[PDB]
Amino acid sequence: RPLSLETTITSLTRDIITHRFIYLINHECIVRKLDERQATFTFLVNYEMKLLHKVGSTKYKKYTEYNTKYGTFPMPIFINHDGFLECIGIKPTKHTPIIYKYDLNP
Ligand SMILES: [Cl-]
Repeated sequence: RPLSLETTITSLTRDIITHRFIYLINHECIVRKLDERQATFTFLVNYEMKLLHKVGSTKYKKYTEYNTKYGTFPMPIFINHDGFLECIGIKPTKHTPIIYKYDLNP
Protein backbone atom coordinates (compact mmCIF):
# COMPACT_ATOMS: atom_id res chain seq x y z
CA ARG A 1 0.00 0.00 0.00
CA PRO A 2 3.15 2.26 -0.18
CA LEU A 3 3.41 6.13 -0.49
CA SER A 4 5.88 7.23 -3.29
CA LEU A 5 7.82 10.58 -3.32
CA GLU A 6 5.56 12.32 -5.94
CA THR A 7 2.67 12.61 -3.33
CA THR A 8 4.98 13.71 -0.41
CA ILE A 9 6.76 16.33 -2.62
CA THR A 10 3.49 17.73 -4.20
CA SER A 11 2.10 18.00 -0.62
CA LEU A 12 5.25 19.99 0.43
CA THR A 13 4.88 22.20 -2.71
CA ARG A 14 1.32 23.14 -1.58
CA ASP A 15 2.72 24.07 1.92
CA ILE A 16 5.69 26.09 0.49
CA ILE A 17 4.02 27.94 -2.44
CA THR A 18 1.52 30.14 -0.58
CA HIS A 19 0.06 33.54 -1.55
CA ARG A 20 2.99 35.05 0.49
CA PHE A 21 5.52 33.16 -1.70
CA ILE A 22 3.88 34.50 -4.95
CA TYR A 23 3.73 38.01 -3.33
CA LEU A 24 7.56 38.01 -2.98
CA ILE A 25 8.10 36.72 -6.56
CA ASN A 26 5.72 39.31 -8.06
CA HIS A 27 7.55 42.08 -6.13
CA GLU A 28 11.07 41.03 -7.41
CA CYS A 29 9.57 40.80 -10.97
CA ILE A 30 8.45 44.49 -10.99
CA VAL A 31 11.23 45.91 -8.76
CA ARG A 32 14.01 44.35 -10.96
CA LYS A 33 11.94 44.12 -14.26
CA LEU A 34 12.87 40.45 -14.79
CA ASP A 35 12.37 38.47 -18.03
CA GLU A 36 10.89 34.89 -17.96
CA ARG A 37 14.32 33.23 -17.54
CA GLN A 38 15.25 35.46 -14.55
CA ALA A 39 11.79 35.22 -12.92
CA THR A 40 11.86 31.39 -13.26
CA PHE A 41 15.36 31.28 -11.68
CA THR A 42 14.21 33.56 -8.78
CA PHE A 43 11.09 31.34 -8.42
CA LEU A 44 13.16 28.12 -8.10
CA VAL A 45 15.89 29.66 -5.87
CA ASN A 46 13.13 30.64 -3.35
CA TYR A 47 11.36 27.23 -3.70
CA GLU A 48 14.61 25.23 -3.15
CA MET A 49 15.50 27.34 -0.04
CA LYS A 50 12.02 26.95 1.57
CA LEU A 51 12.17 23.19 0.77
CA LEU A 52 15.67 22.76 2.26
CA HIS A 53 14.64 24.78 5.39
CA LYS A 54 11.61 22.42 5.79
CA VAL A 55 13.00 18.84 5.25
CA GLY A 56 16.74 19.42 5.96
CA SER A 57 19.77 18.26 3.92
CA THR A 58 19.34 14.46 3.43
CA LYS A 59 15.71 14.63 2.14
CA TYR A 60 16.48 17.79 0.08
CA LYS A 61 19.18 15.81 -1.80
CA LYS A 62 16.70 12.84 -2.29
CA TYR A 63 13.92 15.14 -3.65
CA THR A 64 16.30 17.11 -6.00
CA GLU A 65 17.73 13.85 -7.52
CA TYR A 66 14.07 12.58 -7.78
CA ASN A 67 13.08 15.82 -9.66
CA THR A 68 16.04 15.48 -12.12
CA LYS A 69 14.63 12.04 -13.10
CA TYR A 70 10.79 12.53 -12.87
CA GLY A 71 10.32 16.38 -13.09
CA THR A 72 8.35 16.61 -9.77
CA PHE A 73 9.47 20.23 -8.89
CA PRO A 74 6.87 22.97 -9.57
CA MET A 75 7.10 25.38 -12.55
CA PRO A 76 5.68 28.93 -12.41
CA ILE A 77 3.01 30.26 -14.86
CA PHE A 78 3.87 33.94 -15.69
CA ILE A 79 1.80 36.50 -17.63
CA ASN A 80 3.29 39.67 -19.22
CA HIS A 81 1.67 43.01 -18.25
CA ASP A 82 3.66 45.32 -20.61
CA GLY A 83 7.19 44.02 -19.77
CA PHE A 84 6.33 43.36 -16.07
CA LEU A 85 5.76 39.65 -15.27
CA GLU A 86 3.15 38.38 -12.79
CA CYS A 87 3.18 34.77 -11.45
CA ILE A 88 -0.50 33.62 -11.48
CA GLY A 89 0.07 30.00 -10.41
CA ILE A 90 2.18 26.80 -10.69
CA LYS A 91 2.28 23.43 -12.45
CA PRO A 92 3.04 21.39 -9.25
CA THR A 93 4.72 18.57 -11.35
CA LYS A 94 5.13 17.49 -15.05
CA HIS A 95 1.90 15.40 -14.91
CA THR A 96 -0.42 17.62 -12.76
CA PRO A 97 -2.69 20.46 -13.98
CA ILE A 98 -2.00 24.15 -13.11
CA ILE A 99 -3.14 25.68 -9.75
CA TYR A 100 -4.01 29.42 -10.01
CA LYS A 101 -3.16 32.03 -7.27
CA TYR A 102 -6.90 32.15 -6.24
CA ASP A 103 -6.58 28.44 -5.13
CA LEU A 104 -3.21 28.63 -3.21
CA ASN A 105 -3.05 28.81 0.63
CA PRO A 106 -2.87 32.32 2.19
CL1 LIG B 1 -6.46 22.79 -9.82
